[PDB]
Amino acid sequence: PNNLKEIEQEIEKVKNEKDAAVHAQEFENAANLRDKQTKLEKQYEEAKNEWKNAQNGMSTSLSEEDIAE
Amino acid sequence: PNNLKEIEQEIEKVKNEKDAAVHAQEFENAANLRDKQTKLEKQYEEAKNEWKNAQNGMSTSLSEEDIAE
Repeated sequence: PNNLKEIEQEIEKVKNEKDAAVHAQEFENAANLRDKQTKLEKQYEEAKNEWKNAQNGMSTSLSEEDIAE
Repeated sequence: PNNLKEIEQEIEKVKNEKDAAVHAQEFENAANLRDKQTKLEKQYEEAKNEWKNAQNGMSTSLSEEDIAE
């Protein structure tokens, strides 16, 4: 429910920018992009873990409204 | 005459080190390698430009010793 797509897009754009800057002979700006990508990946992993942990707390039982729908 | 090779051999090591560092996810050390490569290329170009002037200035007279040899 719109939790991980936004983080995935931020990783994708940073990866594309780093790939574009590699061929441009821009080594000074690549370290910041690499650090930002690593931080984004760590945050994405933490968000995925905390999202999948919260689902096990409750049970997705079936009520009479779902069958009627 | 130990003037062109001594500088040409210094380019391959720097290029290989930069290529290895790029694939090693180490973008912090690449700036120094790029700067050193640029400085070495400038020095090599200046040496190559100044080396041919002496050869062009002199005349390659064909002596009779070469025919005998």
